[PDB]
Amino acid sequence: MPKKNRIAIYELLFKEGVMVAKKDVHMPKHPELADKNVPNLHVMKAMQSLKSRGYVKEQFAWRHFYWYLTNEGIQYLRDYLHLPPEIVPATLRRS
Amino acid sequence: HQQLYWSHPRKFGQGSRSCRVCSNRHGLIRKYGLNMCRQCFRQYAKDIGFIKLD
Amino acid sequence: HRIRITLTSRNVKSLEKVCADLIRGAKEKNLKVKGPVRMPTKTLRITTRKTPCGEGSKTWDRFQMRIHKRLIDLHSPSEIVKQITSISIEPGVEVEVTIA
Amino acid sequence: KKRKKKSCTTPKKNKHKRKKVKLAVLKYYKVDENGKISRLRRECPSDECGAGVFMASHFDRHYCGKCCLTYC
Amino acid sequence: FTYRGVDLDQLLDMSYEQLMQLYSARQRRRLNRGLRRKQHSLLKRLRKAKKEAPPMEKPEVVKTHLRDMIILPEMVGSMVGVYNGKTFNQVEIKPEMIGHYLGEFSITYKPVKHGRPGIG
Amino acid sequence: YKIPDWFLNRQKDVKDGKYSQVLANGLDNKLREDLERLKKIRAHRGLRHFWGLRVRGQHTKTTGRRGRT
Amino acid sequence: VQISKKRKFVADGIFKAELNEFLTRELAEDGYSGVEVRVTPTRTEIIILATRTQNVLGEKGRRIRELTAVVQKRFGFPE
RNA sequence: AGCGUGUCCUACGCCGGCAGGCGCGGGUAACCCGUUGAACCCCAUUCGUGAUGGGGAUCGGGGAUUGCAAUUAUU
RNA sequence: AGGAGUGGAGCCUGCGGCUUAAUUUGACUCAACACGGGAAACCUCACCCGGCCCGGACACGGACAGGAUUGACAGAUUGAU
Ligand SMILES: [Zn+2]
Ligand SMILES: [Zn+2]
Repeated sequence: MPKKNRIAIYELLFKEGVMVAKKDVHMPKHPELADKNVPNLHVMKAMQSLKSRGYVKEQFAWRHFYWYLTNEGIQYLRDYLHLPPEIVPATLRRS
Repeated sequence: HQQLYWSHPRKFGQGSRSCRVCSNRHGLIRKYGLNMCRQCFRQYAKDIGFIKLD
Repeated sequence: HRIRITLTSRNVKSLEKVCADLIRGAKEKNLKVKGPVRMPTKTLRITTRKTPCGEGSKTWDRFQMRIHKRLIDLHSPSEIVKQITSISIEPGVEVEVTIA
Repeated sequence: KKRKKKSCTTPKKNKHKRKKVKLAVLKYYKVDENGKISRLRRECPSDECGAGVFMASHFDRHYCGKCCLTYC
Repeated sequence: FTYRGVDLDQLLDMSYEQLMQLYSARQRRRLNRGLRRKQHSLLKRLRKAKKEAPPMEKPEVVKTHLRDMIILPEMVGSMVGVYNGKTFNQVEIKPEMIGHYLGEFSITYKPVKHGRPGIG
Repeated sequence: YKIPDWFLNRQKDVKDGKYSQVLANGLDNKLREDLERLKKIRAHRGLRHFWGLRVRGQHTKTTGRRGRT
Repeated sequence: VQISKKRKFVADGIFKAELNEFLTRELAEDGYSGVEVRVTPTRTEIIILATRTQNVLGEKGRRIRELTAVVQKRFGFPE
């Protein structure tokens, strides 16, 4: 998994608090990650890794994975991407 | 290997269609574009809007 | 100038209530209307084997869905058109408007 | 059916182990005591990796690993 | 030998896009659709083994999985091992075979000799 | 006499490629050659004709049990 | 270029069947009891009936703001 | 005739014996195929009790389509 | 009381058997046998003969940026670019 692909996947999940994928390992491009050439397999196997550490919670239904960031995920991706502490996911900014 | 990993054609036949719920390849209902298998349609028929009248 | 309103539903009671409300409102204002014409009912049929394994006495489920259609014609400006439709809202009814 | 365990094949295939070459950067540049350098490897005229990527000095061809371009 | 009144001497000189008037409909249609990379790679291998052989001696076997291959006149004289599913069987191209497929000449099943009837 | 070519019983012959209608004594003299071609050139269908089994890819499990003892 | 009405009335029930299944596996331990879809031309509303209303939106409403963003990605709604 | 399907269902014109091919058109359908010119039925002809022109199995040559691939014959 | 029949023939399709490298498998009176939407060229596919890939998360230990690893032209080899 190229480091550019890994960074692209991680900093897209950060803007929201959610991620969606289809259980299709032969799909050549993830629709949310077009023009970056990130396959659908890489997203699946990256969210598999982030779940095992406890930073995200998943839900599966009808060929679809729905992942959510946990409080330990914002704390962990803020140091991985060296983001300013003045960055918060779109889920955390309303109401 | 990249040339030949998923390189058999999958344009037609049962090996190119599957259930939209359970991904099974046997007993699929293509009519109206249901795309649900024989046994998953009996489970969600009322939710879709099908009624047993006669 | 001609305004065609197409209604389509699966519950004929609700659909007829909506159509009657629209016709009555158009009569209430100063409009000329062409009455509700009923297109033939659409009957969709799925027949399935009841069993999941092909063992028993070969019984079949007969499933079906029914779609009801209407058409209404008006001769009025769109400003006048877009009040009565917004008043009456009902679930399951697919209201469509076409200007000539 | 019933499992029948036939594992016999022409022995066993061996996966290619790469060779650990130490300081491969040395052989690309020849440095004397006067400071001037000589480039011992012929270089590929391309855009993806030009200006820094050397080709393969084989016995009959020159070959760029990244470009897969071969001059005979 | 001759095919439709045309012998091998000119058959080897007949243009590939011109053989389609001597074959039957099926093989004319296949030649019209086109030969692919696996077919060309097998033709090239059969050519090499034919040229790199003693003149008065048969060539070396070129084994292939391609049972659906038209037997062209350029194949005449080749020594070909056709895969039947388990083992490669040796098949030599005789002239009168210039029409059929390859897999026809390597049977994929054992002829049945029946034994003692059992339960039924 | 202006009879179209698609009307005969051997149209594009294998050995000479001529459109001819074969008749009573010749019609059976050009079938044995057809089978001998595929028996000498060991085609699958020529071996089927040789063993006496069926030719056009049929189901021999149930039908065809005449001649066989 | 639009779709036939035979296929449109069907596709509106396949969409509502999967949404109920997704919400069933998500909010069951919070009293999930049904969903209702109101297709307003400007804004598609989805009403979720449940017992524990506090465990559906959650503190600061940080949970129903996650659902409304994970649903539109799945079903291709505009933002 | 009636029940049904259709973004693959197809009208119209030209070359073909045909299976079938080329150019324009319509239809997301009580709008187009389609006023769905269906088959038995019905009216004239030939045949004339016979393994017969009944009945079509089996097999040999050609031709055309679907498909990446039809040889253990796809149709 | 009767009508059309099936059981006889040719063939199409399922079950045993017998073969086979494999001829994948469930179901055996009514309550198995044109049933598993089961009309399988490839896929389907489980079965047979071979050959690539890991798509083995995560935790710990080792080695390693004086490089952990990654992919690749040509000759050979291979059914195969
Ligand atoms: Zn299913
Ligand atoms: Zn280069």
